[PDB]
Amino acid sequence: TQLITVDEKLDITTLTGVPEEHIKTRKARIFVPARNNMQSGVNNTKKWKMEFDTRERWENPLMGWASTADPLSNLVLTFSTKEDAIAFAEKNGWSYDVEERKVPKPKSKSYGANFSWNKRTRVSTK
Amino acid sequence: ILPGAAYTEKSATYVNTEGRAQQTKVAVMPPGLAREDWKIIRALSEIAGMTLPYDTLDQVRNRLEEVSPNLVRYDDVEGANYFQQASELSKLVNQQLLADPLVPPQLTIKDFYMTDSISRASQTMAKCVKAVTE
Amino acid sequence: TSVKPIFSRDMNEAKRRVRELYRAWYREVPNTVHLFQLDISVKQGRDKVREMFKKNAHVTDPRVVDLLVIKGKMELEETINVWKQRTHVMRFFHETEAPRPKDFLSKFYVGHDP
Amino acid sequence: GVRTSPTGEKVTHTGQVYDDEDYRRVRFVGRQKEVNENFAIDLIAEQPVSQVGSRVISCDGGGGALGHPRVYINLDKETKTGTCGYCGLQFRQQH
Amino acid sequence: LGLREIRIHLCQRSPGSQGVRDFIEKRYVELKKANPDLPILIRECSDVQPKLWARYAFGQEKNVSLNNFSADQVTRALENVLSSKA
Amino acid sequence: TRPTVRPRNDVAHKQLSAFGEYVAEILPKYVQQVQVSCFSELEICIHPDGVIPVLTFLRDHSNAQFKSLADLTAVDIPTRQNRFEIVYNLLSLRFNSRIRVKTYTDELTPVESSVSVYKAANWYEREIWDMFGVFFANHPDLRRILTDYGFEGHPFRKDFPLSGYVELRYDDEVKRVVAEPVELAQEFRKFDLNSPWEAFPAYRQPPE
Amino acid sequence: LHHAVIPHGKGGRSSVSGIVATVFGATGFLGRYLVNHLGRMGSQVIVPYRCEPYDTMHLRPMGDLGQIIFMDWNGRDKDSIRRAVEHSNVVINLVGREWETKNFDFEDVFVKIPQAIAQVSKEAGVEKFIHISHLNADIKSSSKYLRNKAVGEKEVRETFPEATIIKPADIFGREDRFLNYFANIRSLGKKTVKQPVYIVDVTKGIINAIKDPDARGKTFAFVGPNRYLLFDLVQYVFAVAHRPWTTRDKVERIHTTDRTLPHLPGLEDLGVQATPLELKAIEVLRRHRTVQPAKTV
Ligand SMILES: NC(=O)C1=CN([C@@H]2O[C@H](COP(=O)(O)OP(=O)(O)OC[C@H]3O[C@@H](n4cnc5c(N)ncnc54)[C@H](OP(=O)(O)O)[C@@H]3O)[C@@H](O)[C@H]2O)C=CC1
Ligand SMILES: [Zn+2]
Repeated sequence: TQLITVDEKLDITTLTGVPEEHIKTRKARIFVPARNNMQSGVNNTKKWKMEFDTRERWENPLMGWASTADPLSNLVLTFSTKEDAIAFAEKNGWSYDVEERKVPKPKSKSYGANFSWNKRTRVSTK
Repeated sequence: ILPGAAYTEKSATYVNTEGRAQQTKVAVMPPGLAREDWKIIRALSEIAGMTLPYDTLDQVRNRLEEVSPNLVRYDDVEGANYFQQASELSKLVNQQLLADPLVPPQLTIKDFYMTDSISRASQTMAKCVKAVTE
Repeated sequence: TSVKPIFSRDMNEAKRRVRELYRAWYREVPNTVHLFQLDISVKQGRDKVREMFKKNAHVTDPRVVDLLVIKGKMELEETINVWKQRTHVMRFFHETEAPRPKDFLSKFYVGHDP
Repeated sequence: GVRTSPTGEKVTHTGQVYDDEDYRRVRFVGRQKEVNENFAIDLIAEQPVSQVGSRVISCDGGGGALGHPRVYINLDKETKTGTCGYCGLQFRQQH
Repeated sequence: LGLREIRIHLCQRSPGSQGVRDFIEKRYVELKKANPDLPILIRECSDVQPKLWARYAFGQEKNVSLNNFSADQVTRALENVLSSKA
Repeated sequence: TRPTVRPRNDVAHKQLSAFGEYVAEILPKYVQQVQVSCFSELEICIHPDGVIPVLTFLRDHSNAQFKSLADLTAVDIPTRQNRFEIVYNLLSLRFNSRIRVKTYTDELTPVESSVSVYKAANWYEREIWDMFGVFFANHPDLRRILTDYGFEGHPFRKDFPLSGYVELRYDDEVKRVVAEPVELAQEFRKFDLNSPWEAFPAYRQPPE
Repeated sequence: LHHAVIPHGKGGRSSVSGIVATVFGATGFLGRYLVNHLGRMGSQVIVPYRCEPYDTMHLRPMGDLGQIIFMDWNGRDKDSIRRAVEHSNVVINLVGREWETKNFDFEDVFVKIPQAIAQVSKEAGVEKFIHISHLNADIKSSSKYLRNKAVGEKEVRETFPEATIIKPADIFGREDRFLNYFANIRSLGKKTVKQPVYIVDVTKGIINAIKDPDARGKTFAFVGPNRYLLFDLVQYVFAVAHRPWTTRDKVERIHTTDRTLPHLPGLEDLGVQATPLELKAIEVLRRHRTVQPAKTV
């Protein structure tokens, strides 16, 4: 046979070594990151990311540096699809929420529409 | 005075003018001893001996779903029907229109920059007002 | 849903392996208290073993408990063969760590963590 | 151009000084608060404005490749000088 | 001690909410004319099962499932809520 | 494209393509993909049930003789359901060549240990146990090799944080080095560096 | 409350506890464990030291960077005391000698220096002041230690009216002079009754007295859970340690029974479970090895 049938939910939380505080009190956010509106390039909007809720950052009394106590504060994960991210968060016991991908809707462009005979879409200058 | 969290300092449900529920995320934490707002009200309920049946943000949102379930379906506009029944109920008591003309409280760009407590504390908005009033 | 097993074909072989690992740890606790010259009792060390076994007591997957028994055997080999120092044995007893706030009100008083 | 707080503490060129009720002054007890007493904002004001006969001037900070990247400053405003964004030197068209 | 508000959750399109929809199109108005100072919050949503929430005095809330009712059954459940006030 | 561009080696590309076809047709039971990179490196991507038969082939076959195990490697790729990618870099001193043998596993499926083929693997896959949590069946002494003795967690998994979950300090009350939850006096500053523009159009993936 | 002294973090080494503590006598047995338990919260700890700076080295790993500030002080110099306490929100006194010296007798160590510290801490605006007397302090005591410590307790109470005064009975620990005295004496058996208290219990009580606003002006008595006769306590010390420097004032104090003060609050009123001797005496006396427990009264 050499194959067993495990009909249970996949759960590796006892094997990851993550302490309980950072399994059951964390909210994973699964999202495609928004395009930086300083720029027109879209190559950062191609993958799904997983991040966590930001915890407390405070001021170091000596230097004024940003002291943290959150180990997961920099943990950003990359996924090809939404279902891979959902499956990875369910496998690790993370409570998650998913934002759907926002695509830009197809616009209707026409250079001649800048010079219409009777429509408001004339450009006053060019 | 109970120091609370601002919109950048809490994961928090806000519903816009079209009924779409949306949630902020925590960007930074509230300064000093300030706390998240329902945490303050829930701790006040526990001090008063009338402890409200939620402990976490998800349980507050379960209560929020119990009062109206649209408040937890994010980026969704639930359509509201029944204009006819509201219009029939509006025909009951005939209130009289005043003779005052419809004047909005914001006529110029001067009135735009300071409306809430964050904008009134804003030095940039103060410079915008001083720049448009000169 | 047909997966390759590690050691156990089902959960009963898995419980057999959990049980033998618990027997080996239970026998090992007095020797661990003695030769690491710990400040705990043998009963307190066996309580910590029972606590660590009950911590994983909700798992229903045979492969996950096979890996838990494998990692427990590894920790046991690191304890019998004196590879751990006293500090690695005493890390199960979070003694210098101050107790965390457990209820809502004290977590409200100390900060922002839910 | 250093001044002093009423606590007796030197204000840095940023403007940093601890409050009187701030406990973090205790790190300077028996020791010193190291400030630099050559304020760059006070030294770049001491430079003379260069009167040039052109409309666009170039600044590299001097020294050629030992200065900053070479930028071009327009001098069309006769109200105000044209200041280099790197070194802080300022220029005026002589007409 | 007494009823304070009523909350009626329903769907716009689900057939299990249809009788509840049949309640609001016909019988809500003379309900609201009968109870002018009682807030009867109608909340439509996308995929919910129908539900009647009855908040009473001092935070007490009773909970009636209006799933697959006719409009007569919604009328009877709501008038039982109005007549109970417990 | 002479001075600054790397010169392409077409002879090695053709020879490694021919040998990749050779291995793919001698062993069709386990070979899934065969690829040759543009810088002439052959990869045999196999099924994990053929770890021993493929590696025994390349070690012992008279046209392969990959007698040396250069390196054994895992890669965590969390978007795959078989997230761990086990990499066998092999060296044939007879034919002066290198091959790469790649397979996969998830957290719970064991990979067969290759200590019977290459004894060099005895520590390498042992490290793959310590760094990734990949269990290796029938390893002689499988245990941790790099982490501390009480270390929970498999660090080179990409869901493991950079600083860990614990940090040590000496405590003079208990007269002992103790482990506490990690608090950084300065947080590691995550830099989002990736440009929003496409860099390599030859690697463009087809959209959804 | 100032913004830099608002507590932050999760209570660890890099956190901010909001406690700025000037701990006089921090280089001793109690100061060791008090600075260890303060600096593990992220507290600013001013350590004024009299001794060689080498003898303060063990206090340096006890906190994050800049969290322990070492400065010189003299007991007969009020200017150094003001230099040490003027930024602190709590001042703890631990200055003590078991024996009198040529330059410092029991009145200088227990009356003059605590009154100087409490007077300067009052006139610097320090919120909290914790003083450490002894449980057996009395004006009519036979030993000069307990007489001068009762006088100094009275003067601390009258010059800092909101001082938390704490009475430990006989503190045992790894660096004590209670179990290490009996284990190295190898003076006799009398009718003396004692309840010794463990040092970590004392330290947790002091930090809970810092954190509790109800502990201002109180007089606590830190005692152990089990009272012992002196004879079977000494026999238990010799039985655990596997055995078959002093003065007459120390002899008068070992032969002085630990009084029972039920009207004073104790470790239970600060949330401290007093650890018995039977758990910690093996940890203390493991050093002295080259057991049926003692009978409680
Ligand atoms: N079992 C116990 O130890 C008990 C102790 N107490 C009290 O608790 C306090 C601390 O006890 P403990 O740790 O054992 O005492 P220690 O003798 O171990 O240390 C006392 C500290 O006081 C300092 N000190 C002593 N005399 C002077 C002085 N003249 N000027 C300046 N500093 C001085 C010492 O500094 P340096 O290192 O420079 O000498 C030392 O750091 C004392 O007040 C003691 O009376 C009360 C009950 C029981
Ligand atoms: Zn310049």
